[PDB]
Formats: sequence, C-alpha cells, structure tokens
Amino acid sequence: TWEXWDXAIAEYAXRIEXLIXAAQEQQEKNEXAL
Amino acid sequence: SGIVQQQNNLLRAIEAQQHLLQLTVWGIKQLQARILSGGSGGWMEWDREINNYTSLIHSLIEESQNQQEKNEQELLGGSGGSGIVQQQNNLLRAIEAQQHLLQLTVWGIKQLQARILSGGSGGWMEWDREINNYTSLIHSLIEESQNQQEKNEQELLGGSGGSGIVQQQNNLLRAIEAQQHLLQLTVWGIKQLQARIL
Repeated sequence: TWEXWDXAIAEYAXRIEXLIXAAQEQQEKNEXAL
Repeated sequence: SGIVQQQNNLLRAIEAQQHLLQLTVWGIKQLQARILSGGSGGWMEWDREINNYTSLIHSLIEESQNQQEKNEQELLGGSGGSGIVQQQNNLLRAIEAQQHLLQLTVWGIKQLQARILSGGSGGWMEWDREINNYTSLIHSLIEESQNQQEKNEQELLGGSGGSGIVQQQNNLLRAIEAQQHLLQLTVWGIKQLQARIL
C-alpha cells in the first residue's frame, strides 16, 4: 500500500516531469516568434 | 497561439500535481493517526483547511477546463486574445491555491518530524533550507505573475499582440516547476517519517 502509494507518486511525478518536456521545448517555439 | 495548446499542458500539469498533493495529504493523515489525537495543535483546522482549498482547487480546475474548451473553439474566428488572458488568470489562481495546499502539508510534516526525529540531521537541515528557498522562489514568481497579468490586461486595450502574454506563459511554467520541487521535498519527508514508524 505504501510501496502502491510510492508506484503512483514516482509514476504522476513521469507524467509531470513529460508535461513540463512539452511545455519547455513549446516555450523555447514561443520564445522563436518573440 | 501555440499558447492555447501550451495552456492545456500547463493545466494538465496542475491537475497532475493536484493528484500528487492529495496522495501526500493521505500520507500525512496516516502518520498523524499514529503520532497524535487530532483535537489539538491546530489539527482539526488543518483538516478543515485542506478540505476548503481542495474544494477551491476543484472549482478552478473545472472553470479552467471550460475556458480551455472555449479557447479551442475560437482559434480560427479571431476576436481572441481575451480568452487567452482570462485563462492565464485562471491558471495563476490555481497555482496560488495549490501553494496554499503545499504550505499546509509542509506545516504538517514539520509538526510530525518535530515530535519524533532530531531536526539536526543533515538530510533534514537541507530539507528545511530547500523548503524555505523554493517557498520564497514561488512567492516571487506569483508576485511577478500577478504584476504581469495586470500589465497584460491593461495592454489588451490596443495591444495588437504581446510578448507580455509569452512572458506570462513562462512565469506560470516556472512557478509550476518550483511547486514540483516543493512537491518532491514533501514526499521525501513523509518517506523519512514513515520509515521511522510504519
């Protein structure tokens, strides 16, 4: 359950550190334009 | 307007982090069961205030998803730029609400650690500095984002597009990055505590 909980953290903490990938390498396209 | 897409990623991050926050509240409540009664030290109010900001963040995420859809329906028609700024305001607000939540969980962990571990360990003295730092870094970025939002809004009068909107996008990004670090610190501390008891 703790070792489930520890699974679910490391693996949202995957998704976000992905989304924050996307958002940075868009900001560096966005910072292109301006 | 790669922006509208980026906003979606930013909002998705904020949802990801909210799930993550909620798993830490779960961890604290378990630990707290074992270390305390509840009716003292400001713990009834903690419980009540996690619930108040959780509700708040749920509404902001709902409100933000709706604005997002609206913006997606409006990429071709023009008469946009207003929804984009509205949305920036919505994400900023979500970030602030989540900051109120991290501060709460942070307080919870300090209270628990105080009772069962020596704060002096090198691991916990770094933690305390990192928490103080990331917290200052976050308030600074929020302060700065607030200043930019007002600037962006005032300049939407006759602006005809702006780097103000792009600067703001950066701001919100960097705030979320900082919250993630703070989020990692709070997960470390629960792990130390849990190893000590459970």
